[PDB]
Amino acid sequence: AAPVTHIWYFKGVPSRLGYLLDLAPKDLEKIIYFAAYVITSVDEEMRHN
Amino acid sequence: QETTRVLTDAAINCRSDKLNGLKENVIIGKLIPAGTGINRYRNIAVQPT
Amino acid sequence: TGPGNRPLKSLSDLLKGKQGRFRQNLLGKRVDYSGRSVIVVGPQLKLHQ
Amino acid sequence: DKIHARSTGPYSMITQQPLGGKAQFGGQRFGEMECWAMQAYGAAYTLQE
Amino acid sequence: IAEHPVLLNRAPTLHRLGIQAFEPMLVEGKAIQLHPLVCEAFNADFDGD
Amino acid sequence: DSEAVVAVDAVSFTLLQDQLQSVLDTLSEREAGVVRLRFGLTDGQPRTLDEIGQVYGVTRERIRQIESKTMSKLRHPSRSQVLRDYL
DNA sequence: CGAACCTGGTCTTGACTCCATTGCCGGATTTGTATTAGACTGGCAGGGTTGCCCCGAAGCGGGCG
DNA sequence: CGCCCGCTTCGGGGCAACCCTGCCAGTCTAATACAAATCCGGCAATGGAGTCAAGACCAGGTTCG
Ligand SMILES: [Mg+2]
Repeated sequence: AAPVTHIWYFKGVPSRLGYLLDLAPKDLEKIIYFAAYVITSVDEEMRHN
Repeated sequence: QETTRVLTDAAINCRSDKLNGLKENVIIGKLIPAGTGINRYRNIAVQPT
Repeated sequence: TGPGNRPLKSLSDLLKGKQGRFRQNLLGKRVDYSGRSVIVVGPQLKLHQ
Repeated sequence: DKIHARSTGPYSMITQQPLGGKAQFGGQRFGEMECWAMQAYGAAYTLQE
Repeated sequence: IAEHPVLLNRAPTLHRLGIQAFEPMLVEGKAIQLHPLVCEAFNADFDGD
Repeated sequence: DSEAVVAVDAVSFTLLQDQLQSVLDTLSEREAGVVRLRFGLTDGQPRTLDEIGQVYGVTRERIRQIESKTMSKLRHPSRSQVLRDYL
């Protein structure tokens, strides 16, 4: 009822999700266990106006 | 060795096994390609002169 | 953990280690038409016997 | 206590291998080093059996 | 039994000559009578192997 | 695994099928046909006497006579000697 | 030479019997759900104790722009 | 004037002979009330399956004038 990350592509060394998104593994474990948010997208035009 | 780590990056690269080694044919139950399993010997026809 | 503080054997633990499927059941298998006994020396036998 | 032989006896549950030990019938463990010896002879057919 | 060889293995199979086939012949008692010259090949003494 | 194949019962059952087919082939065509259709050897579903008489054009009672005769015939030791040992 | 005889299969009629097989039908049991009104408001918890090796990651000292 | 490239320290995972030979791990508000599900135990709709007993008959070796 809600998606899930595979543990093989997160916790193994080196973290393949971590390389694919260029996130540190500390950041990755902080995201995918709901410890910290992540800004998935942003605007530019409304941002500057 | 490292049955986890060897497996996952093979799965990332979609790396296709070719079944031409020696430990492969032992696993899948085919004849090994060494000794009496190569095609120089395995296709011998025998006829009685 | 399980009851009695036993770690539960997950999916990766069926392949990891000596207890994994690879080295315990894929490569080496128990064979029928087998047998076993303690040996004694046979100094009247011939070399092919 | 030590002699043992089995032509066809019980079989294991998950994988369908023969069992092990004199208490059951069981067959001798045809492990990895036996497999390397059979490959080193070049006997492919016997290893396939 | 006559003219139907059997494979003899002494565990562990350190090298290629750890498995050797022999034509059997029936012998009373309950011990595998073994030729005295292949004991170096198996590296087998008779202290209960 | 007690649920697995005993692997001598399979070859025993195949040899029993062969011996039973030989013993049924000692009979005639109507007799072996009536026996096979009575016990369901051909399909696993044993049809009953009215269907057997329908495929044989006769009464179910004639089929009962034939089945009684064949069960009398099979109970002879001349056919029973190579089948008693299969139980 | 011809006439009956008794009896095998081969088959038919019709009556009798007996048991599956639903179909209710009423009751028993059993599986799931709801509901308790004084007040209660952040856990117990040992495996860790190797050796060696490879490697990824942090962190700081070092010169540096 | 402030600012980051190599040791350097630390975490951190993988692996370290092969046969036998075994054989089964736990506890704290406790209940009602009910509705539906479902089992199940027993007569009655059969209806079809099986069964006995008599009989119709050909004709085929077998018995007789
Ligand atoms: Mg010794």
